[PDB]
Amino acid sequence: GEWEIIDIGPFTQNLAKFAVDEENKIGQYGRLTFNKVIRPCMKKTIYENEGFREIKGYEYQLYVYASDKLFRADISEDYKTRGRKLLRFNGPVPPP
Repeated sequence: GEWEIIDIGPFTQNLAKFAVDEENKIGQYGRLTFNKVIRPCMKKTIYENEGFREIKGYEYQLYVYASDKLFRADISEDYKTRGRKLLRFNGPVPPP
């Protein structure tokens, strides 16, 4: 329910590589290789209680160049398990 912009350093690079790896498993456009993550990187924090504040998890929304094409990837991350899932991977999209 709450959003912020985060940096595009190693953490974000790694998330984008995760997205590329997960997309390559479903392979609905051949096999891709990670080039770069670009700004902006959005991080949504999902809370138990619009009001109350235990964090349930997150979503990251990234712009990722892979095999020279620009994609929008959304990744969920569960707060308790720390487990991540590729939610969607759409593109080519225009540059933000």
